[PDB]
Amino acid sequence: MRAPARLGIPLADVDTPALILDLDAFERNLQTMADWAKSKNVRLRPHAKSHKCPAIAHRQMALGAVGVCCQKVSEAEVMVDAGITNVLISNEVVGRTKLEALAQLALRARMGVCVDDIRQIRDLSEAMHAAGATIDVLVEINIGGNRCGVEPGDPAVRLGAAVAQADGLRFAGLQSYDGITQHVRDPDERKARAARAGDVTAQTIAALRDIGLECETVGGAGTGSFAFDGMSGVWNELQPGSYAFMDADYARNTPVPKFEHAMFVWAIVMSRTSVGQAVVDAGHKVLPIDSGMPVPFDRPGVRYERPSDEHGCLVAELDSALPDLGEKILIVPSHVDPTANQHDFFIGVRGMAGTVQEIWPVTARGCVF
Amino acid sequence: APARLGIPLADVDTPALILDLDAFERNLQTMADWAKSKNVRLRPHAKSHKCPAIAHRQMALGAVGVCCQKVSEAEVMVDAGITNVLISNEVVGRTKLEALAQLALRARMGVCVDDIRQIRDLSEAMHAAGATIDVLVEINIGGNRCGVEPGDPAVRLGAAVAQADGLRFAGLQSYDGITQHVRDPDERKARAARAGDVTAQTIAALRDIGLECETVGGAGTGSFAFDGMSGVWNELQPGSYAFMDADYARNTPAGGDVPKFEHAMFVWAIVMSRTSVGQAVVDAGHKVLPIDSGMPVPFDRPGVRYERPSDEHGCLVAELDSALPDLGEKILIVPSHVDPTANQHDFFIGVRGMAGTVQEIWPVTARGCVF
Repeated sequence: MRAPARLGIPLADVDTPALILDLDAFERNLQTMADWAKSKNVRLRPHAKSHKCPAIAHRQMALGAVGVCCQKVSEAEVMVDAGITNVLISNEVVGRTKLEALAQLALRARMGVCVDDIRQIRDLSEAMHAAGATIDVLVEINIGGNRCGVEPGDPAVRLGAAVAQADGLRFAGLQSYDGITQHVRDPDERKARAARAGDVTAQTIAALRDIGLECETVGGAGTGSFAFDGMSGVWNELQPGSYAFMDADYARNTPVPKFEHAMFVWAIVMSRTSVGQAVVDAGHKVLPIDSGMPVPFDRPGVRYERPSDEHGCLVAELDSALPDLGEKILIVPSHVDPTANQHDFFIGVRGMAGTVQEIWPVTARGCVF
Repeated sequence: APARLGIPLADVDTPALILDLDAFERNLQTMADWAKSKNVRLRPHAKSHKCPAIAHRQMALGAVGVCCQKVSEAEVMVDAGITNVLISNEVVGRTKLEALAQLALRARMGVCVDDIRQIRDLSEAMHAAGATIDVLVEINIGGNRCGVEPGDPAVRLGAAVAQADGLRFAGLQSYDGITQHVRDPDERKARAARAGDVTAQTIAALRDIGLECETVGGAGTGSFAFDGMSGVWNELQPGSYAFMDADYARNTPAGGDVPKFEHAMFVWAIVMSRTSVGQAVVDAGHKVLPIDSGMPVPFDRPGVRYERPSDEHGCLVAELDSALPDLGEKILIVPSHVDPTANQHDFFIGVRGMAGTVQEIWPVTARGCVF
């Protein structure tokens, strides 16, 4: 898979569409976050689902992250293979081969996984037993996401018991994350919903303490809740992922530290037929639209709309705001995570307040198993 | 790759991209037979699968070539030996045109233009490499994306192509993506007839300056029967027809003169959380089932919907718990949209006897080809 850049060339010669990382903004975002974590004596475990890029995992580990999160065994394999020593699979795993593969991972790095069912505890036990390996296990409670996780309270307690009492499974604490909280616009709404999850998570921590189980890790938090979760004295290992790059969806939140746009799709105008519209070579195959529309970076009046597989329409009231034929433009993605998954490389660029100084493979793209 | 030849579907890893080889072959045969029956050429779109193996079966049933949206897609199809390839799109950027020039030397290539500048730069690149390319002039018929206005502006670009070196004027690209998912079939055919008329006027006004259209390219899975029988289009470009998705399943079907296609493409997913009653969570989220076109639909399993996807999770919901599959059971999901779905997987898992065991594993070799 050939990259659309070489070290040293300016931005203007990077082929399109590419995934651009403003290395200056990116490193300030990483620094901003790592400092704030330490300043509240909570651990940092950045989500690698955001970027699927070992280079960036390494950059996060250099600023004192305890490890990274992954969603799937194959992501964790890739991160381990690149010398990431501490990986939490912030998710449940079900399937004979996935668990067998997960054991083999436990032998070669400090692995974590989550469980929300006794059935998973059982199957995770035997697999680590057969391979003679041990894995830290979180119990995942459903605090409002209504995705995975057992009801908070007694149901989490019993699973916590089953994890301590089962072979190869060291009970390591709770996973407690609500995707819905992360993008609540008003920050009193966002704090209040975070505070309520905190109370529910505190009750489960307390009910486990009553049967002689401490929580080494109270895991969770996203880019929208980490500040309240970090401050609650309930969570101690924050898992934000979007914070390093930012997207248009997070831009809509009202704000605790602030993050800079550091991830962009770089697109050429390839049709300019009428006034009031320019079409770029970046459509929803490189700018997924699960979270509304991407936004042209620092170019007011100009919106991106009506994308196809391989086209985006730039539209504005003022003809010269839109780029002409042959001109390239930076586009803010609508959602960091699915956008990283649509590119084989991050093109790291310095000077953008620009020249290519890094080419990092998105090695984890395709690790869905 | 999540499978091996000989294993049953049950043992395939999740989430996987399953091709029902039986329904797929029926879809290819139906479309191939129909284009022959209406005396039009078929140039199936490869943007839909990015899978050279599928392109070969299309060529094998008498396709004149394939369509690609990007030069790097075209490059992949040529290296696998599909040697007649139209870029149903404009191309801008010296680097892309130089690579296109090098493709032209080794295959019957085509590209579209809507601007004198693309004509300028494409001639120069084709000249420099000593190659030739067939060029379609693209007209906006309702898409409101690329292409110039019908009639005179097309005529002008036609004239420029003839004049320019390495550029053979090959005719018109006339396609509207909105037309394909107009739900009412009478509404759909009327939209395609209005596009027929304005495309016919552009053909006649090009005839008045000594320019014939060898190709009148266009049509999708929604419009190909109307466009094909119009006597205006002669090279249909459907792509989704071989696979099918939930978006096309929502189209109210037209009469017996328009052929039907079966679901042949699915996402194979395991329930990896079954915590509550009336919900099961699978390991196929929107990173393997894109939702640009709306919600994927669990295959032939009524009362069960797929909703509220994250990255790596989908929620199956039912009002009757027993209808849902249980923890560790695997399920087939029809994608909402063929094209971006294919782009989220590295392999098609061909599976025979689903009406099943694995017989083919076809790499999605054009994934990544965006340049």
